[PDB]
Amino acid sequence: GAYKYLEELQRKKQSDVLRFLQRVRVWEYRQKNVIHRAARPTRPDKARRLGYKAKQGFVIYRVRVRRGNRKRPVPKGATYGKPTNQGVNELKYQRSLRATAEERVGRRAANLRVLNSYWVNQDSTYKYFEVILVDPQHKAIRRDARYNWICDPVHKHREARGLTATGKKSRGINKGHKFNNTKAGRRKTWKRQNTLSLWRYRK
Amino acid sequence: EKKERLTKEAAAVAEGKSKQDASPKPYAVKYGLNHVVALIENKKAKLVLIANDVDPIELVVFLPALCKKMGVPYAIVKGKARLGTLVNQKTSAVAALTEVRAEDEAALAKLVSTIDANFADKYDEVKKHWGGGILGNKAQAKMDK
Amino acid sequence: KNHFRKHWQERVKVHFDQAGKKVSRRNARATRAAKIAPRPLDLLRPVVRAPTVKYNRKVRAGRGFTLAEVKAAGLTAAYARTIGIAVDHRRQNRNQEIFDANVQRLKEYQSKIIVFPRNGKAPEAEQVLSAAATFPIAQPATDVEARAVQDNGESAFRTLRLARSEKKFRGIREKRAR
Amino acid sequence: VGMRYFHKQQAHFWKPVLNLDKLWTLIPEDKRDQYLKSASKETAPVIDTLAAGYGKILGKGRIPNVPVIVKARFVSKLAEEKIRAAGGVVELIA
Amino acid sequence: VKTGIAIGLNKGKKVTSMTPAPKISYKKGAASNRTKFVRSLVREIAGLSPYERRLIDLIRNSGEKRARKVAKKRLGSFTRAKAKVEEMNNIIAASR
RNA sequence: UUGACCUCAAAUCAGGUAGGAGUACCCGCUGAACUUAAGCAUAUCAAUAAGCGGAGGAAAAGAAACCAACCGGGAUUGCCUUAGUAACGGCGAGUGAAGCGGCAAAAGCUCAAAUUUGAAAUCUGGUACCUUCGGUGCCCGAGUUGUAAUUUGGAGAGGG
RNA sequence: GUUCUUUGUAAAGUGCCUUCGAAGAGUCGAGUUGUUUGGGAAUGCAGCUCUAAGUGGGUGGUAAAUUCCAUCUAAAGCUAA
RNA sequence: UUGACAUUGUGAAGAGACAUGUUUC
RNA sequence: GAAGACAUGUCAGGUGGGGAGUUU
Repeated sequence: GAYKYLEELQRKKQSDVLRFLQRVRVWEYRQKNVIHRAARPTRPDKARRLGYKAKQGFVIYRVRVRRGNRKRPVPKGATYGKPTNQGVNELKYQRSLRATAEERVGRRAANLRVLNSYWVNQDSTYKYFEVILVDPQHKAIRRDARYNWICDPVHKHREARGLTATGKKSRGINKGHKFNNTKAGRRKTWKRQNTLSLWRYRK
Repeated sequence: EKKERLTKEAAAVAEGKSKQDASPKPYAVKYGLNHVVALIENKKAKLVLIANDVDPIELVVFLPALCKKMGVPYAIVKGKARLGTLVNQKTSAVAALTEVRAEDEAALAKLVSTIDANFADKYDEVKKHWGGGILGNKAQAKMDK
Repeated sequence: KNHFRKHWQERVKVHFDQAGKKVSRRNARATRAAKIAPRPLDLLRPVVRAPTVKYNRKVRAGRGFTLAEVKAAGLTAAYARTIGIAVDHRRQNRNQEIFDANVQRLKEYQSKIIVFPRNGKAPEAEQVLSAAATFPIAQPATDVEARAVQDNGESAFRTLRLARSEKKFRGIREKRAR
Repeated sequence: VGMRYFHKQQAHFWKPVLNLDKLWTLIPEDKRDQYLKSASKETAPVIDTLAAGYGKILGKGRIPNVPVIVKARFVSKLAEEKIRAAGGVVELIA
Repeated sequence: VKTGIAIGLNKGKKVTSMTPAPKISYKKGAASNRTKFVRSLVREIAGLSPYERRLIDLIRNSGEKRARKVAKKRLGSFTRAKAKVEEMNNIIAASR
């Protein structure tokens, strides 16, 4: 069908066809509020492969989030410490903007569970993302074995705990030797490796 | 109509010892976007209709070019709802004919011939010029002087 | 060299529950056996040869039989899982000896198990709490105890030196050839 | 000081050495005496040193004049000569 | 075939390599008829991006070496720069 | 002139959900200094103290764009071991795990990507009944900008 | 175990021939900066810039070019011990 | 405080360079 | 109405006891 025409065409972001659409849509979103609900997904191909289904219980939200470094929350940048810690402007905000947007939309959509999100536009001062959310209160979702799993309370505020696709990437949750410090939790790994095991019969 | 048709088929099968072929072969306009696209590339569809008011234009930008590549009659029709009302849906954004009775073949052929001269011929030339060269009334009046 | 320049006291863990954990594990095993009364509490595992030549000499148990091994054994992977045979799709088979040993193990396991009909009327089971115990892993015999002595005067040490030398200059030899 | 070795896994350097003095001790005691008495090339005992976890055979003692079929991954220059003098053959395995 | 010794170019134990069946996952790279047609259609619809236009102009006016260097500077990966230059040259040749 | 489609509003509309407390354990963000190097800024303290957000009896992770270079290993997690080693460090104070091996326990899998097109076959909600953690008949609505069945690479699919 | 139905004339599996095999994009990756790790000519994470192809892509603990080789298939998701 | 990178679109002439419509001031 | 591809996130150069750490 149109799956591959949509997917491949979206990849040609530098094409003149997509450039005009992006220029129009960034302005259109700028004329709107920071956070607002999108009636239908603007990228059905991207949302569809992310688990979105065109039925009651799925909501699409649009959010605008600023970009750039994060200024330290101290007066006049004075960290009051060693010189190495005095750096303020270069702080990099180790959480991706996508995760922040997902958290913000979840806070505004606390009754909905953040499932995933995809990039839709960018701006010099702001970045735009589209978030797919699922309502656990709807009987259709609860009665669907393919999505009722999210109804469990263990999935509450998935974006807040970094359980989303973007959140896991920021946490470095991946197999292999390259992710040893974060293969199974950075803090958990640090605590485990720093524990002094002492059995009844000392070895 | 579907309820009555299903009841008639069930009766004809259970008591009429039929083989589900009693019902006549149906004729209807194919309208699914994915269904229409899949029908194309097989050269089974005879006519294709395209709605120009699709807000996510990317969904239908490729369809005219794909139809031209496959050489299928395609037409851009104003209003997606009009297609929906024609197909008992709120909106469809697309409509295409696959099977047509012999009685309407002549009218279908004439319509296809007209559409080809309307859109297919202009495809080779519309691709090489840019629109949107319009300005506001105040700006136009000020610059004209 | 001691790493104690941190707040290690807050992370000290003493395994007082070693006996308690052992009792819980024994109790948990018995509880599952009661739940798993008809079955042997575990899935039969294949014969596997280890990497890391330091250990390749020793045969080891694998995660599960390969799809090819299950097919050769005369059943299906889906049926094998319900019968109690571990299946591992990731493991490839590139050794005739290991594949044949696994096939023989599967055939023996199938011939030694009794499957009660799904229509009830199942007789007494008298389960065995360990399937691996009934099919212990046996190291294949590398060679017989004694053999007739034969020699060729090749100076096996000389062969090793020649092999070591050849690998070093092969790259330079190929360049010198042109 | 010396050349560095990133990710120097120890599996590469597993080369446990076996002295010829302890080579004859690998045979079980139940048959060691019999083999020492039945020393011949017809039924010389086979000592798979790899099964015992010994990588390279090294010569330190003087094994008796008994033909022994020794299989090992590596052997020293003197070890093979001494084994051949004793009447054995140094086989190679991997 | 392993030599059967602990050293050499083919060190290792001699075994009857069964040569297991090819894993399908290796076939992900292999293209498909539908994907090829869709990619060609999308390429003709979109045309050439500004960087692709600059690359083809540089290829035409100053040779491939400078174009390859520019592609490496843009795409970063030198290995992908070769493929980019090759496809740009194919597009250029398609005109004639 | 009338009826539709799309967006956006109002509802003390009918049916729902969210705040907060607790917070020993977990998942993230943020985040110092004392001290140490007999001074001290790299560095150590520490990816810790404090602060912030998010749930449960466990949480996370989880079925490899992994480890190995082997006669191959085969979800994830934990213990012993690797190992106080590579390696890092005004190579100083000091920091420092992983592959193999033994054991604890074992479970698999499913979404997009196919035209069902001789049949949107899907589902929320309202109503009457009933054997009421729901089912049946009927009626609106969601849905073709894709709701049903099949397939998830181990494979898998159209035909004979 | 017992009792009320025959569930369905519906679903699933295996054998051979044949044509296919779609598999995730502001993502992978590169430059710079910040932080971090034992990770060392840059282990992981993040801001800015550029921005990819499908017999392709990732990894193969020393940077770079050339040519092979070994294993998986990321940018989607659930799951007790 | 200054330089560079995206926000930066669409228009003539002079300066040129290519191709058979593109790039620079 | 004025203005306009100029003003207006990331690096780099300059100034910076206005502020922080340390030495004497």
